[PDB]
Amino acid sequence: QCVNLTTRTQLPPAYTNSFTRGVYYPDKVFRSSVLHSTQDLFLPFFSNVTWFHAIHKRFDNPVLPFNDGVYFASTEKSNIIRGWIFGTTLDSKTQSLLIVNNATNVVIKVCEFQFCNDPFLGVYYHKNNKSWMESEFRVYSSANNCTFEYVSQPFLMDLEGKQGNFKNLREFVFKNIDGYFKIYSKHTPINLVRDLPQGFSALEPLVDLPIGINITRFQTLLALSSSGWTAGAAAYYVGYLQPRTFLLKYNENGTITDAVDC
Amino acid sequence: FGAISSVLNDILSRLDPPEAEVQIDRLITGRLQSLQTYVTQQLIRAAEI
Amino acid sequence: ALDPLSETKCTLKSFTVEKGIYQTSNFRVQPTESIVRFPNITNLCPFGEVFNATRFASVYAWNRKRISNCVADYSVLYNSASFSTFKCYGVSPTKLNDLCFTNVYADSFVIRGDEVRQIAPGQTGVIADYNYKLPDDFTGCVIAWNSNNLDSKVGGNYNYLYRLFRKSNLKPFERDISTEIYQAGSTPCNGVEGFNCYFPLQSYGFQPTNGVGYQPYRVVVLSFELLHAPATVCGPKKSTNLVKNKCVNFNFNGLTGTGVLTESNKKFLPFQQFGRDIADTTDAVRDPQTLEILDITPCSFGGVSVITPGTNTSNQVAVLYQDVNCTEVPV
Amino acid sequence: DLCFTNVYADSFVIRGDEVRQIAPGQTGVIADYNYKLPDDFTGCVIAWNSNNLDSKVGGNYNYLYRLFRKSNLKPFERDISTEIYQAGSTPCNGVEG
Repeated sequence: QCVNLTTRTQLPPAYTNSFTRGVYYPDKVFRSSVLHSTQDLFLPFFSNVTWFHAIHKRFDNPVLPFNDGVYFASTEKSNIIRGWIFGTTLDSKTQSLLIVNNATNVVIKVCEFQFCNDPFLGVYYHKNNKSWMESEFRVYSSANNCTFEYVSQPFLMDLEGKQGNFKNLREFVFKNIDGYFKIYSKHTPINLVRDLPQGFSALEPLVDLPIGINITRFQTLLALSSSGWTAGAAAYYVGYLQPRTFLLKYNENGTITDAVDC
Repeated sequence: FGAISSVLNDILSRLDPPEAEVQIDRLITGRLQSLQTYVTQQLIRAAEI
Repeated sequence: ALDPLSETKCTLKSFTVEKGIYQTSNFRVQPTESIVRFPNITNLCPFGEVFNATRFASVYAWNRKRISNCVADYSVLYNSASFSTFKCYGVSPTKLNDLCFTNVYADSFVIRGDEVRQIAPGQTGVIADYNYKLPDDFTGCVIAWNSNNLDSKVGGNYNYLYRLFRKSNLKPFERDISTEIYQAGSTPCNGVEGFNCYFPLQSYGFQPTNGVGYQPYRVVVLSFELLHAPATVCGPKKSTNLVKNKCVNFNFNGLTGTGVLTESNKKFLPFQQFGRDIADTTDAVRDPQTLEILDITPCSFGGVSVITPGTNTSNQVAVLYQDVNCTEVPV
Repeated sequence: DLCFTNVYADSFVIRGDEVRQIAPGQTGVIADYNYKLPDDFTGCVIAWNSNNLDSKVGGNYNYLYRLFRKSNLKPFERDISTEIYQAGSTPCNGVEG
């Protein structure tokens, strides 16, 4: 079961300036207080990123292409984004990948699905016991063939919270080279209204996984009866990567402190 | 220098003694040329000093 | 090589050498022993669930199971002579514990004792063309052991049965689950029973009182494939004990070299494994088993200066070891 | 037009399918167990089938080749030893096991 929620306010997309964002560690070599030049795919400084948000009237989960790795930043409260879709054609014609950062587990797989037009999850709002219980899991229509699945330790994370300033600045960047998928991540306690901030920070490597498939497009997952809804306030930004050359400054403690676009 | 890798060992640890000498030849040619360029530079500046 | 004076004579290509100082014989501490290190990589592949499983299915319904993302120890199955045969086809059997794959597929079933030779690739027969076929350039291994005391009864276990009637020969790794009553003749047929219309599945006489060749044999087929995808199960990363403070030669996670190992206090980032120089030489390695910082230094070297007077005057010579505190002179 | 100290004529009979392993620097069971040629080689290789000469329908089973060895062999080394090779980690004695 999966239905199409339509009741929204209609708005055009927006752009934002990615000032100095989208740097990471491309390797595992340690340096201390070293200036070193490297050539690789990055976000060039002072480019434009696409800005999307979910408010109250906005419930925006489009389909976006994944080429050369993409940059995904989110300023959020109460963890509204939960999942991620990847695939060439996303509809059992080519094998495709799923991420769910569930309230209990984290569910990680590559299989052969037929995802819906608007997959989403729906958590109920204050259903007489003051606790938001998750009830709706509307992702796929089937699961035909599978090659890799993984589920980790179950854990606990909140499904409730209302703040006017988004606290979670979750930066992610995803790459796929020769079947190895690299996810670099960062969480930041942020105090900002509706913008992406100014600053410099690299991203540690979080996930490296050898699948070996082709990906063209992606989509994320947002949290919420089947008509009429209330989605928590959140905002996110989407950017692309290009081949460039950079310079990296390593400090005494061994951390990237600055980079220079060439 | 157009050879397979910059480690002597990795060429030795992956290829055959009927094969690897071509790579080693490339390595010693490039490094030897750089060294001879260096001694030219230093000897000219020595004349200057 | 008799004395340093002869070394100077032999490198200046003369028999008399005039008074002065000469630079000859760069030396080195000559590394003494081997070492290999690999992580505490104990996460094994389930060989016991595909070999020491309590029951296999029959040959018409051969069990296929894929193994990936673990450590495979083929040796404990290789050295065991408890199995009736081990016929590997694409790989030399000693290379199995040094070469490795990107996928594992295992097909376990039970066949007759005399039918164990049709499992060879490209062959013909009842099993080889009616039940399970191997391709002409098959990559894998076929492992068989008798299990007459495991799943054979004196009454006759007729639940193990094979395929006797089949319309066409099978492509490799195909499964014929159909029980359609085959028309071995040209006459049309229907119903449950008819003339020249045999049920395709025909029973084995697995009893322990039958002779050799008529006993149940558990047979498993490994159909791994090579050099086409990123390797997912490898297994054999053998490491020996850790030594320090001597010139050795090492293998740390495929990184081979020679030198001396020292405790260091550099602050590696937890994902960082190497630490290199301003001009890019590896001198900082995190030990794969227990995470600790190892400074790598190439053990000492230096040229030898020879001071001589005139050979016309004397043959008594002196040796300068340069840039070396002579605490370790002899090598 | 050339003159030599002496020449070696080395003769045998093999299966045809393995003929490619005769070049110096090659590998494989023939090249690595029973016959090995050094890589400084200066001579020629010559092959012809003798299918109508020796190949009998009953089977020419005096044609043995060495299929196991503990180690590789030197160039221009010839082995005749019929001691039993052990493959598994189990040591063996006597003749068969």
